[PDB]
Amino acid sequence: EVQLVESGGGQVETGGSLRLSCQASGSTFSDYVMAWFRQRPGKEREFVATISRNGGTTTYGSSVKGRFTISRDNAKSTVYLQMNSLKPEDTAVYYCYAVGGDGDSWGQGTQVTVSS
Amino acid sequence: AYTNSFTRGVYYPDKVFRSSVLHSTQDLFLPFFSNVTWFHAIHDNPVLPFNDGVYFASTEKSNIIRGWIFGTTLDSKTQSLLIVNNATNVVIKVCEFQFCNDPVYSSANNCTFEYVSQPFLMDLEGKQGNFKNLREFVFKNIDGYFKIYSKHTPINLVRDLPQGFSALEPLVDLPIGINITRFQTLLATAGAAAYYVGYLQPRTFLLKYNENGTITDAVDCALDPLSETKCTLKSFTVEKGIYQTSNFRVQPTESIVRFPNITNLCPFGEVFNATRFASVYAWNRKRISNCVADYSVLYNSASFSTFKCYGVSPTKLNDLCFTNVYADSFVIRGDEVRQIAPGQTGKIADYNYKLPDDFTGCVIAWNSNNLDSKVGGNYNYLYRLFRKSNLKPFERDISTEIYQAGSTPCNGVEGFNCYFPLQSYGFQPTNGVGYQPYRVVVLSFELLHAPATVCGPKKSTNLVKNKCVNFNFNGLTGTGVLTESNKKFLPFQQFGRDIADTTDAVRDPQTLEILDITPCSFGGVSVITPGTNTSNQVAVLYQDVNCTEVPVAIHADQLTPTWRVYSTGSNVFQTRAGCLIGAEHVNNSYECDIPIGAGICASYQTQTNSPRRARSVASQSIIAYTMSLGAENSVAYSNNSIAIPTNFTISVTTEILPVSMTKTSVDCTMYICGDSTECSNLLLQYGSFCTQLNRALTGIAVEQDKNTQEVFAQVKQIYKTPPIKDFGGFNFSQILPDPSKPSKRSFIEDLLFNKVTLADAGFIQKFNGLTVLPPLLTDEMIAQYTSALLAGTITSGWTFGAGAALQIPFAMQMAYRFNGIGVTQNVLYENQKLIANQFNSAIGKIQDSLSSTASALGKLQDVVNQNAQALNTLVKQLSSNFGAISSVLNDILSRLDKVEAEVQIDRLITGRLQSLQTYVTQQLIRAAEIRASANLAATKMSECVLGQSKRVDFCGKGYHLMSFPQSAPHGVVFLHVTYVPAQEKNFTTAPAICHDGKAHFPREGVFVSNGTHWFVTQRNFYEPQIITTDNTFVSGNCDVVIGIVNNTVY
Repeated sequence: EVQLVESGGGQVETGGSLRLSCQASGSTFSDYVMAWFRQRPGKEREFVATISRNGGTTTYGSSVKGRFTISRDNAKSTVYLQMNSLKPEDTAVYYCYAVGGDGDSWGQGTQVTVSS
Repeated sequence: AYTNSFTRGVYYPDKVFRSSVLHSTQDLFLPFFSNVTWFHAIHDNPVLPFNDGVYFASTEKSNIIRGWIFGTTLDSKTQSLLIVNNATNVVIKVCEFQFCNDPVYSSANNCTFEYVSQPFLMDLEGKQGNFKNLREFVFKNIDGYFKIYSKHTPINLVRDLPQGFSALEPLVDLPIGINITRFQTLLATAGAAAYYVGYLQPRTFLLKYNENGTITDAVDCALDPLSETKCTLKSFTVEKGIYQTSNFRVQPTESIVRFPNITNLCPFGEVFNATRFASVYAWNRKRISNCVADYSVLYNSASFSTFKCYGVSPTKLNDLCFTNVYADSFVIRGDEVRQIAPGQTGKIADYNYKLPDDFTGCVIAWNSNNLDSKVGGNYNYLYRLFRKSNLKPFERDISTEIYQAGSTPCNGVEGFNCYFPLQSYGFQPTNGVGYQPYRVVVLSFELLHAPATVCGPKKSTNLVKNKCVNFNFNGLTGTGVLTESNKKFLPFQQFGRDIADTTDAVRDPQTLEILDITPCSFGGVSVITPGTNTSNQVAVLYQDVNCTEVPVAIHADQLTPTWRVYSTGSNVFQTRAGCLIGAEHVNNSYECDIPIGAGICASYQTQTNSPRRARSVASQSIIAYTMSLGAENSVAYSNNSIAIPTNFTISVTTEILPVSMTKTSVDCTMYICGDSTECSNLLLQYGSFCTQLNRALTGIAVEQDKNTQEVFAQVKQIYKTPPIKDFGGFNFSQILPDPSKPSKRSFIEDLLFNKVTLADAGFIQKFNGLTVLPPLLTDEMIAQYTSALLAGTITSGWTFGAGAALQIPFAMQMAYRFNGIGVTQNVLYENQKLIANQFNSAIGKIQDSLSSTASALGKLQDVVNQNAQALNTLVKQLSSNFGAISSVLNDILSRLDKVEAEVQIDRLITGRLQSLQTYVTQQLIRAAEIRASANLAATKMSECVLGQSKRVDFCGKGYHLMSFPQSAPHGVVFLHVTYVPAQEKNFTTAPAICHDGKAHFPREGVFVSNGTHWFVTQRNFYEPQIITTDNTFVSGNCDVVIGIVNNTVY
């Protein structure tokens, strides 16, 4: 009942924004650290950003980081990743990776397309 | 053909002209009843392997036999050996002759040894006496010592190897060092003389002897079983007795009829088969319920490309109940398989999951580039190299370590700013070695906590259900059975003991995995032998065996072919205590004899079925029936009928009770230290035990003095027998001491102190620390005391234990013994001559037994033997190294320097100390029970002899009249009179008669009736007298009882 169902992902045109959700339907979400991952077609997957357990620290990526926006909501137990500041380099299926409990946590895998 | 080596295999392993005492030796011994290969004709003699032991024996009519040749190849290629007889002198050549298929000097080469002595003997032992000669030879190689034995043993039965015995003492030797494997027979052939070939074994004889330094006894260990009373039971002349033999014991029996047929389940598979496991970083952590895998099927599976175990060999499969198991799953790099080892060195080994510096039972891996690696490449795993918290073992650091300090130039923020430990790992199905993803876990165990009983949910006593391989490779070095189990379960996994370390098995959710321990096959060996003396037929008991399962090490057959050793007999039976391989089980139920178990005995008569039947049961076999004390001898209801005796019978026995040790003290220091500065100072340094032990030994010494004194000072002052021995017609003739013969023992007692096996374990015998202080009362003083005993018993009355001895007859002494047992002295004053005849004739014939019956006094001889074994196991325990380089003292004092010598001698002493304390504690137990024996001996003498006690089954069976004491070296003999009426004839009686309205009852008598009249008589003697008012009384009136009748009184 901790099976991570990823969601939120979908078609997004360049310059838009998307909210991302992912649920361990019927079990915890909050203190699992979130860490999405982009996998480019024909290329190698690359680190983007993550969060802290406490929620206070939104430890984003190494490069310019203010593009992606993250939050946890206890009332519904899913991620609220407000994607922003697109570049065409983010068209990828991402991984929920609720590293708490079972680290490499997945089970659906939601895809966001950064269209033109 | 195949002929037994019935008595062939016994010899002298070294220089021992021993005599009549019990001792063992452990060397290369030929098995008994060992089948021998005949080579009489070509139809000359095919070459045979040495087998680390061979036998030979010639049975020639005339001088034909030449020598032999020994060696590996018997050729110039390898160092060999030669044996030649010149009829003038024997020589031995270690030479390398060119191998001739048929012999004798083909090519003399490299002749390192030469020797000359008298020729090995031959004929007219074959012809002159009109018998022939059996020339046994013993050939042995131990440390190159070519152990050559021989003698002559003429026989007249050339049909096969007969019975009869001879010793075997050494002839010659060479310090060879050859590795002997094969051998040939040389003689300068369709019908050549008959001989034997018997293959030897490295075994452990016990050797018993005559008085002339010649062999008489030895036995077999896992062969003959007839002349395997053991490989150590001290005698060819064994008696009919069950003799435990060797520790290759048995396989199981049947049982009661409960049966399992219950299997349970549990989903362990996810632990290893969850095709979506966790990344090496986030090593997933599960423990699971009562559910296991038959890790044998995990061992013998090729699915695991890496079956690596750190600490437990994968051939230790059944008895694995492990307390805590923490499953830790993780992906691998293609080349890290070697790096999987506890306490390794490298990046991942201590920087992603460290097994610490301790063993890890089994870590199980296999390549899975099919279920994981995808055409695009499985793409979801990472590796943290060397940039983290250094990972104390068993740590799942799921923390994101962006920084270590946040300012240091090393990693920090300066120089490297975007560095991150979570470096991801990828691969492809077809990539090759180096990046092949093997499915890898960690199986770590705990210990020291598993009290339970549900590492057995099990059932199904069986014979066996599976192939011979790995039933139960536990009960260490392993053996067992396998079948299915029957119970329910709860959240613990993987551990329990049936009771207190009785580790059993690891249970199934799918598999079979049963022990309740499936057998270590069991304990039991109970070979039957009736004795080489009056028999030569054998069988074997196997305690607690299914007889269909070939009891010993199932069909081991790795030994010489023997119908008993090679278990295939159809002449079997199943007792409670297992199979009976040499049986003919019958339901005749005679008296018990040599016992088998639960009610199975043996030893029938010689014509049960056939003329070929012998005194030993069922010739060529041994029949063991169902035990019985015999049958019924029911007694019936007499209301008033009196089956009254008019006659009686008596018999005499032997009563045997030790009354001392062979009086022995032990100077504890001299026993141990042996007047040695090293041990003297060392024990002065060590404890105070020896003082206490010597106190106990002096206590037991003065104790046997006190035992001798109490058994022989029951009277204060001594009484010599009467001068003229004409006691009221009661002849004795045997028990009074010799009037003037040397040592003045009784004729019986002469015959005893001589008939006692004057060796008596040969024990004329002080060696070291030992001593025999002789007793207080000298042997002649015991004899004089027996004189006092008979003087009082037949000369003074009830009263020589009652103070001063009187001067009174035995005619009237027996008159008063009749008078005081409840039947008047009419008995002897009628029949003094007759009772005297019965009494003295019986007592005479009893001495015929005590003269013929050797070993019927086996309790005094037994105790002499127990002290013999006490001192003997004592000295052999003195011959126990116990932690030094050798059991000797002085050599290892000088062999090693000060510290090594002192510590090794310390170990030697401490051990031998402990052994002596154990000996003296066992000796004090023996001394307490033999104090009980001495008090019991003095008590028999006193109660039964000095007066006449009322004791039953203390001195004879029942009517106790008086008793008689005797003597011995360290024990005593006893014989006492046993009276029994007989000749029961029925006669009516009644508790009351009606006469003149009053009830009439007798004083000492009963109203016996002969059919129509009524008399008063006694109840062990039918004496008819008329019922009157002088010997009876009358009172009251006829009460309520069955049997009031007529025939009033006078």
